[PDB]
Amino acid sequence: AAPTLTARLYSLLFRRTSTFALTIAVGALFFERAFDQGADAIYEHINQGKLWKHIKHKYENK
Amino acid sequence: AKTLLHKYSDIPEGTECHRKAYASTSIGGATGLIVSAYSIALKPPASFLEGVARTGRYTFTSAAIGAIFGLTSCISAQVREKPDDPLNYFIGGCAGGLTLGARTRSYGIGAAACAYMGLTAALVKMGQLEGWQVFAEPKV
Amino acid sequence: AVAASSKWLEGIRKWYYNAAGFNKLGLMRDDTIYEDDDVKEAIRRLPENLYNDRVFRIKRALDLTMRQQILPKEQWTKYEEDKFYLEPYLKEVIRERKEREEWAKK
Amino acid sequence: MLSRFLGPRYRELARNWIPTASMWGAVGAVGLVWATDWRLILDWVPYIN
Amino acid sequence: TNIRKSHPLMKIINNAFIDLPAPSNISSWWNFGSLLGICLILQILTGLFLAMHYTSDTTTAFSSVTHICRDVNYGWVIRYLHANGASMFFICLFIHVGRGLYYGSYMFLETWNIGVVLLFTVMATAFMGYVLPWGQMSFWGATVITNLLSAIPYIGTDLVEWIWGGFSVDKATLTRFFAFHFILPFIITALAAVHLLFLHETGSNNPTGISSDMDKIPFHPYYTIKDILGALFMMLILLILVLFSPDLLGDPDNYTPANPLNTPPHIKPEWYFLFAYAILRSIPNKLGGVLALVASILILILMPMLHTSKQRSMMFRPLSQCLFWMLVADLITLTWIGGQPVEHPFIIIGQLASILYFLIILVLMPITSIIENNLLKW
Amino acid sequence: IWGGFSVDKATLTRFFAFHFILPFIITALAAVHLLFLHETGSNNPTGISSDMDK
Amino acid sequence: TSDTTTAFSSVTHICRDVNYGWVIRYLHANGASMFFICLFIHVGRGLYYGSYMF
Amino acid sequence: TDLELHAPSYPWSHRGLLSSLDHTSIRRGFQVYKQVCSSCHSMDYVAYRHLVGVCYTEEEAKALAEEVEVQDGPNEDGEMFMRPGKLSDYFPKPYPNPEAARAANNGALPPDLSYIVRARHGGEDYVFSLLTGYCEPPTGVSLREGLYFNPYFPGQAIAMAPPIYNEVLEFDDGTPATMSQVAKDVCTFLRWASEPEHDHRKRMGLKMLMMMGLLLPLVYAMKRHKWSVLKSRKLAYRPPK
Amino acid sequence: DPLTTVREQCEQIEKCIKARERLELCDQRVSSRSQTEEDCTEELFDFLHARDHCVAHKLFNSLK
Amino acid sequence: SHTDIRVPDFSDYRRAEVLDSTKSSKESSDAR
Amino acid sequence: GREFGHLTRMRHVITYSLSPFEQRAFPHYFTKGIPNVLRRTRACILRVAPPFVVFYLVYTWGTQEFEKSKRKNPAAYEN
Ligand SMILES: CCCCCCCCCCCCCCCCC[C@@H](O)O[C@H](CO[C@H](O)CCCCCCCCCCCCCCC)COP(=O)(O)OCC[N+](C)(C)C
Ligand code: HEC
Ligand code: HEM
Ligand code: HEM
Repeated sequence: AAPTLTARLYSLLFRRTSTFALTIAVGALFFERAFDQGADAIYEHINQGKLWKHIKHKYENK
Repeated sequence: AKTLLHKYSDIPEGTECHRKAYASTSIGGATGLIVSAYSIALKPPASFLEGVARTGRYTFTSAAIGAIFGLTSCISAQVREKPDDPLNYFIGGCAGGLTLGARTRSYGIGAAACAYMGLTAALVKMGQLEGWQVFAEPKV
Repeated sequence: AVAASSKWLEGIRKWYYNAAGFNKLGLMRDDTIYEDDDVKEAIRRLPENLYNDRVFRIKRALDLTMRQQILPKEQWTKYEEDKFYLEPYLKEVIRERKEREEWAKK
Repeated sequence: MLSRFLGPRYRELARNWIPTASMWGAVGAVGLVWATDWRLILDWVPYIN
Repeated sequence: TNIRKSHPLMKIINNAFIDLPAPSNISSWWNFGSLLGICLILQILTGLFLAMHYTSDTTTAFSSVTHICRDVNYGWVIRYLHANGASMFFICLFIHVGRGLYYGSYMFLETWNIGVVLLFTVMATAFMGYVLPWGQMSFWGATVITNLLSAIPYIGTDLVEWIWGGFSVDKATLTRFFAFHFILPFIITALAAVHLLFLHETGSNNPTGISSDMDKIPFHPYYTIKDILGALFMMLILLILVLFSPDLLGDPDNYTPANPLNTPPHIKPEWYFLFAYAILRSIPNKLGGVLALVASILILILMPMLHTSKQRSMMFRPLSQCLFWMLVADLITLTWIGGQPVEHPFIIIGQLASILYFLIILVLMPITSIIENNLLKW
Repeated sequence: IWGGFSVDKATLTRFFAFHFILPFIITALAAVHLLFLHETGSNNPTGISSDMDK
Repeated sequence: TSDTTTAFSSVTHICRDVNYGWVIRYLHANGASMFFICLFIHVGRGLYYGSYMF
Repeated sequence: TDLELHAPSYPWSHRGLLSSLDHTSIRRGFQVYKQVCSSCHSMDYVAYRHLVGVCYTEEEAKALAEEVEVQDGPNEDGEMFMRPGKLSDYFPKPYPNPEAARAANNGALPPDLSYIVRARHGGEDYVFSLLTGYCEPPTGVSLREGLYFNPYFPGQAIAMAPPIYNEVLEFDDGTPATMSQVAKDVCTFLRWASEPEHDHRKRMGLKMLMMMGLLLPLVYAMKRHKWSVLKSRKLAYRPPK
Repeated sequence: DPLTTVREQCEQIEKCIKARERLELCDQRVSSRSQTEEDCTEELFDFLHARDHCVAHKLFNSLK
Repeated sequence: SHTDIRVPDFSDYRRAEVLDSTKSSKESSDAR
Repeated sequence: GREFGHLTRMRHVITYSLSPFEQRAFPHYFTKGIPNVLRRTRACILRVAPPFVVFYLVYTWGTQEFEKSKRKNPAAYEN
């Protein structure tokens, strides 16, 4: 059958090791921010109200 | 003897799992000797060593069943700490079949034994809770 | 002094034969023995026709355990079938070790 | 097993090499007397102090 | 031309970690020794970052530990990693001894003995580092355990006086232990390198026990990724035991500052020593308790001579393997008996547990090995 | 390296442990240095190889 | 041993309070520059005979 | 030879393996420390640092720190005087010496707050337990006149007089001060003091689990990937004869 | 106070009552004589352990 | 000898995309 | 050395492999292993369980028994 988007994607970045390392780098850069902030907003979301960052309001900006 | 079941009867609750488990092991051993006795009686083993092989089989199996039943029951009592509801025995009931399932090396008989032995035990506990008479006195 | 009871001995040696797992891998009993240097030199004594058979069976079992999957139910060795080929070799190794020692002591 | 050492040639080696064993053992004994300041045997010899 | 075979150092690494021949049928148990090799360096750097604050003074140390747990930037992680991580070290180490004993990799005599000396070394480093944090268990524990050598009719009571550098535990004795504690691990590294160096030139053991010289297989393509996976999963064990169980691993009481004055209720020695300490309860005369204490580790040396069963291993012999599991169970016994506060039933159980702990290998194992040999013309 | 802003107890502690470990790295690299030396042979004052006269 | 506080008091602990402490610290302090007496001379001769052909 | 009473475990909000301590009960328990908890005991390991991020803005942390003032040291002469109260300052010195507390307390020094959770077996739940454990003696058991019998104390009779009582301390929050809820604020605050990094640590710990979960299957997939060649292989033996 | 309320609520259960009567019994075994040796207070412990064993699941049913 | 040797089946181990005997391997090198 | 280039005699034993890329990583990885796991299990549970169960039993044996020598004392010490 016709090559999968993954298939041509091999012929792209994977087969060449430099570009391979490159996509590893950009991939790290995205996985960092996205997963990091995901763990942020989720951890903020689960045991809600235990957080003082939402309880800053008793004492902030008068 | 009735004194032996009377021994097992004073559990109390499920405290000291070993004390109970030894008694259940005793009952299982007794029934194993009886079954072995009639089996030898009605199925003439030929060559007596084979006969003691047979009785060793049944005795050890039933004793094992009683042991594992007793201790799983009391452990469940001392863990769930419910501890009085009938289901508390049922696991052990279900467990017992598996023991029987192991010696027979068959998933089938082990599977059935799990279910029915479980339900029987559950009914027993339920009966201790309800004073079911099984052999009621003539009373009438 | 044992004689009449020997049957039952064989009746548990077989269980003992079952007790070991090598039959489940079907290997020769001789294969199991540890290779100290003298018995190694006894291995050296072996004919190639017998040697490569041993080597191949050993590699088969070595592949199995890597998969952990056991050798197939049909192929499992019988207690009779396992030729104890190494007997002359090792027994002469014993006789010779104890020989040179027997001279060494005097 | 251990019977191999139990031979007249080896017991011979014992009789031959024993005085030497006493020699070296006495040497290390004296070394204990000296380096460790083992005064208990230093006391056996008057010349000390 | 050849690059790995070019440089002689590279020649050495290629004779080893790049492509030493290895048996293929290896399981995780052999991954564990490599896991020890993993833990070691981690403790070293971790202890380095800890060594950037801790003091060996009798007075100022504990305040610096509090400097670690509260002041330092993520250093608390480091603190617990060094502690709990050492705990993990002993974890893997015990499995490893169990393996070498089980698959009979003790047949490599010299390698085995270097393993033994390495073991005593690790024990000492353990004890002294445990003395370091400087707290109630630290103090009274170190005192009590040190006292044991005084069982010697002459020299040992003198010797304790020599370690302490004074009448009692003090900045003398504490700095002493800080320094011994520091010098030993680096020794452990060299003993490790020497240990592997004995291993390479005999060939590795295999799960079968029977030689797999015919089946030797390249290291780099295969076992490297295997051990990487194994280290990553131990990293799971450790990080889950530290980020989710920060404290439980040890003995709270050290959390109290030490007082020569104030005296702790129970002074349970830290858990890896518990079986050893249990043996201190074993018999009357402190002297013989010390003798049996050292003998508990020393006894391993007898085994290669005590070994006589035709296996180089213990997997095709469930018979002797059963005695084995009786012995392991016996270790569990000495463990939990050592954990409890002292009591008479615990005393008798500890007695028979100790007698049987020696006799399984001084009586059962060799002779049953003989009858096992009789059963199949061995 | 200071461990902070000033020249402090933390910093002396740094130099302490560093000084207290670094020489072991030195003995390691030294043994490696001999390991370079081994098969290469030594040298002579003359500057001519004493390959015949070792 | 040292922090900011323990420091020179402890070095002096060596210098007097420790048994033979002056002995050791004096050996060590003069052991350094002597170690260099072996060293820069070894580097010098090394630069000289061309043993860096290795 | 007599047993200590064994405090039953209780289901505190943070004992959930995902669960974190809230800054709330820690704050109110801090109000429990601000006054009644100066009987001392101690907290000297922990300054007004740490208090900033949990509940208090910098100027408010300092504002919190001027409430009481430990001595400034001597300068160029001018020895001993009182600095107004930066957060950098520690909590008040319990006594010029502990021995003074021992004179104040029949020779039994009141322990520092900082490790009392970490050190004691049964921990924070035990500290909440002994606070509320003041049962009366049964007949026939002796007690020292200063002692106030309580089974949770190992010697059964703690020297401490029950600092807690109904309505101990009205909170600035204005929230009601039952001995129970205020004591829960106490030990919650202690557990805070006991483990300052805890709430932060759980976030790091939770994050690591996800990382480990992703890593555990993938790397395993590569092991299968490199060992597949060996697992797959077929071998044969064909004698030349 | 809701604290102790729940304490006595736990004492509603027969376990705390049987432990209560047993408490009074040993306490009077000691009260029986000034010469009495017994540490009946141990039985007070036995009372309290089951008692707070019942409090264990209920004490935080009190939370505001 | 060289004649009677043969390769036993591996299709159960093979990837589905290359599972059949007709298709190009090179077509599947990219996806695989 | 003992490296591959010169080792044990071995002859007309032959290998059949596959390129990793040509084959998927998990060939019936589930269904094949479970009976294997369970058979290994039934194989060695017989030789592993009893030390541990005997240990657990002695554990609660001494704990509960001594506990009965412990909590129960005031009646044991009599009035
Ligand atoms: C000791 C104490 C515990 C240690 C704790 C750490 C635990 C670490 C465990 C993590 C696992 C790491 C896995 C390693 C991944 C790759 C492993 C190797 O098998 O893959 C190789 C492949 O290697 C990788 O592809 C190279 C990726 C390059 C990325 C380098 C990372 C750079 C990090 C630099 C550090 C920055 C921080 C500096 C701070 C000072 C094999 O190549 P191949 O399977 O055939 O496929 C590629 C074939 N090509 C070329 C044709 C495409
Ligand atoms: C009666 C004076 C006093 C009161 C009021 C007081 N403390 Fe105490 N506290 C002590 C003393 C003294 C002890 C230990 C007495 C003993 O162990 O004999 C003690 C014991 C304790 C203990 C347990 C110590 C142990 O060994 O079990 C806790 C917890 C505790 N107090 C909490 C507090 C806290 C926090 C405060 C606020 C400082 C407080 N109580 C008020 C002086 C006091
Ligand atoms: C952390 C320090 C140690 C290291 C680095 C070390 C090397 C480890 C490692 C790496 C292995 C090789 C197997 C493997 O991991 O793949 C094993 C080599 C060996 N070690 Fe140690 N060891 C250490 C402590 C011990 C101890 C205390 C003993 C017990 C006596 C011991 C007995 C062995 C044996 C028998 C081998 C040979 C490997 C084999 O035949 O399987 N080791 N250990
Ligand atoms: C494997 C060998 C080692 C063991 C068994 C050991 C003991 C470990 C352990 C158990 C801790 C104790 C932490 C605690 O009890 O709270 C730490 C004690 C200590 N070790 Fe080592 N150590 C070892 C190697 C090192 C190395 C190489 C360093 C330095 C580079 C080091 C620096 C420390 C410090 C500072 C402590 C005391 C920490 C504290 O007070 O909690 N350790 N390490």
